[PDB]
Amino acid sequence: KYSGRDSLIFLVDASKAMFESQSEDELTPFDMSIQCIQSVYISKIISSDRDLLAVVFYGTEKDKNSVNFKNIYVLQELDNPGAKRILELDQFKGQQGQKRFQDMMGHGSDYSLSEVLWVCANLFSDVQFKMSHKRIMLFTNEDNPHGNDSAKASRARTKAGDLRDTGIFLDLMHLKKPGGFDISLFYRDIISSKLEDLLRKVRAKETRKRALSRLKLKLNKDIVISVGIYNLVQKALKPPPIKLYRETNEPVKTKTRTFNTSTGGLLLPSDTKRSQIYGSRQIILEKEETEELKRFDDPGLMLMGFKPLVLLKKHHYLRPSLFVYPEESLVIGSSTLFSALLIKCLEKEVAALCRYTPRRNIPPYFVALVPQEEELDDQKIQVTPPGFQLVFLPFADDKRKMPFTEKIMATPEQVGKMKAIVEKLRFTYRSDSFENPVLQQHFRNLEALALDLMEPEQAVDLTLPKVEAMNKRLGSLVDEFKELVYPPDY
Amino acid sequence: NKDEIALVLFGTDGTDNPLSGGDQYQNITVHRHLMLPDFDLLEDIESKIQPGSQQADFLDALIVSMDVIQHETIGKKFEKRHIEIFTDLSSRFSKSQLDIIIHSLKKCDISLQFFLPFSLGGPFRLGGHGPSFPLKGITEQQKEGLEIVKMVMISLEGEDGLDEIYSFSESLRKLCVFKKIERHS
DNA sequence: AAGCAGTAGAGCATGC
DNA sequence: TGCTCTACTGCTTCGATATCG
DNA sequence: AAGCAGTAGAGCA
DNA sequence: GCATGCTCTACTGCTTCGATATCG
Repeated sequence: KYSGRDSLIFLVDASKAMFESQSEDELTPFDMSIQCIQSVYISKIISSDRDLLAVVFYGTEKDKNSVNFKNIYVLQELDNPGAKRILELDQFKGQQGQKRFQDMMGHGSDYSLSEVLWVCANLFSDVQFKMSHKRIMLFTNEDNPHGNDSAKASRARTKAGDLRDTGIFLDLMHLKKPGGFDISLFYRDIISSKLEDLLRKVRAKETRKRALSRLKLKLNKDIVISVGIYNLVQKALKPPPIKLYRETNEPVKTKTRTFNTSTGGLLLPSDTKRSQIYGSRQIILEKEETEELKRFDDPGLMLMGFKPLVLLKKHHYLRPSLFVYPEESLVIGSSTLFSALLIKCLEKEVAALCRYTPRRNIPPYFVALVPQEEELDDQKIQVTPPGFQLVFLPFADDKRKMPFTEKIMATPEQVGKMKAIVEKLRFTYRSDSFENPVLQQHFRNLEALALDLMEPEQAVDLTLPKVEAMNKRLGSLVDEFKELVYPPDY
Repeated sequence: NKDEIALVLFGTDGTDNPLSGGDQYQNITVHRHLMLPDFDLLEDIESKIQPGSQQADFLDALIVSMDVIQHETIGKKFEKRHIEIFTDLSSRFSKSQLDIIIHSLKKCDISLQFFLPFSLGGPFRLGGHGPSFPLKGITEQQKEGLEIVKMVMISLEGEDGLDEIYSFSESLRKLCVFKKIERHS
């Protein structure tokens, strides 16, 4: 779906020993888990800020829920991530936060079993929205909670399958008894370790899927086919500056007017025209005339013949290229013609040419359609989906003119030395991770303002090079290549 | 943009010109002189009802144009001197003052360009990336005019002189008139 | 563009 | 004749705004 | 809305 | 027989939300 949100309940185990330091002096699992939950909220409040998030502890001394079980206690409820809720959550840090947790609800009681999952089910049920993904993150260390009873074991393994019957998926993020994975136990019934993904990697992202235009392609004049013109890159930028009142801090709701024809009173758009001035004469038109004088067509894709994929250089472009797809919603049977045309253009490496008009009144623009074929593997590497790419083209007053007149060749010695330089500096480019520094600094600035952890974290400029490493990786041939042919020589 | 346009019309029904001696420079009358183009230039373009043809000579209006350029150019520094010729090359010529006038354009740095009729060599309407000859359109006057403009242009530039001729049919869907004008970047 | 709520032009049914 | 300051000024570019599917 | 080189009219050799 | 009473898709339009064009 499109308006379908997704939820997450964080289930925290505090029974007997995770509240303890587990006879260690390095890292306590309770504050580790609270760090991870706070990190997830911090990432998702700027990444995907409409989803549903909640926190539940089980095994505590107190008890409060909707049906009054024993030793089950919740802290927040299913809603958007909120600054008030993370400033309530972050009180449980350190041993001082542990003792504050002890006086708030107290650790240590007879922890029950699957009725905690029943309470998670009652949190998932009563919400009047639409839900796409239902997962339960379980923060625990004990890998055998049935040391004394088989009845609670059977009810756990039955209620978990019952929650699996209506599509709920839990996945425990496993803790560590010595520091690494060593409790090799048999949860091969309940579930369907690595927590750096819950820590780090989702500081900047957004979530969507939309279509941006639904158009028709006309082959001759009378044989047309429906396509949707999706976007793939869109140059994301920072959210707008909402206006606010200084004292009371509420929205302002400004309003605009136009008046004052040396009479006071008021004016109206029917009492005014548009104009231009050329030396002496001014030309006076209307708003509808300005709107009408840019018209050439109706919105669509007119075919204009096929072309081999050699003449269009990839040096020629003007816009982020879109991606067209066929659909059997407007006209039934367009997948057949698109698959056949795709197969023929794919085997004979020929690109199509079209005239393109986006909406109800825009002057036309020449676009070129180039096909592309899909890829996947066992890891499902869907990096290429099949379909046609719409390379834009310039017309005549986009290609500018350079001075163009300088020509001196070079001696065949430096090319091998530069080949050695670039081969010493040779590595894979990337798949990702070249994040925006100014947007990232603004993200962290907005992070450390509604929490009053004052200290504004300096943004890591990942785009910067490291010349102190690259000098030694290159080697002492800088001055050699300098004094080879281009000395400074005063 | 701050420019200046001057138009010469040769072959009209009146000989008023800054220099005209006898039958030499006959029926040469400039329309509007070296002026920043206002709407009066377009009014004079729309006041062009008559062909009115008593044609005498055409390879001398370039000499008149360069001489009025020399006469008016006093402090008004122009970085270039672009002169266009619009004809169909069907009247007769005068092959006496060609070599000396080409030497004077070589010593005064003039960039000249030529516009041609429909016939370079079904419904040939205006321009459709199509052919040029209707069936066959060339006679001996077009033969001699085309070969003298080809030789004059290759002696003026080189290979691009053969490229410095342009037809009316395809110059509407290109901007080949908009060459060698704009200061670059 | 996607979703969703609403009302109207019409269709069957009954009357002094 | 030779050097220097500066007084804007086109040529850019983020950033705020009006429209459309 | 705001900074960066171009180009001449005085201030100074 | 013209006048009033239930009823069924379904056309227009309100709301949000993301992109694009325009001006300062």
